Amino acid sequence: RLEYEIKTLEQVKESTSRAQEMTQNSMKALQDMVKLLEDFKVKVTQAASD
Amino acid sequence: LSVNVQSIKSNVIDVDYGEAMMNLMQVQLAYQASLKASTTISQLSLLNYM
Repeated sequence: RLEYEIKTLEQVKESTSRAQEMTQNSMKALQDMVKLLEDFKVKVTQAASD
Repeated sequence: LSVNVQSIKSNVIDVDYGEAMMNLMQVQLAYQASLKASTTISQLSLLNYM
């Protein structure tokens, strides 16, 4: 049981590592997308100049 | 993006240099300790018949 207990946990962490990496991709991508909605809001304002 | 792939690339492949090094040492020297133990026993086994 202890071996099974251990070697299972090893995969679990590796799995979470597989999830953590992808989440980094998504967070960073999203962190970039907020700036893009600053971009649109600012750019329409420039477009909105009379 | 590529750096993340490289990061993922590195995460996937590179061994834990320390853990394995000392873990290898762990198994290695105990193996070596056994190696002499085998040798001594040869002399210890062979001596008795005289």
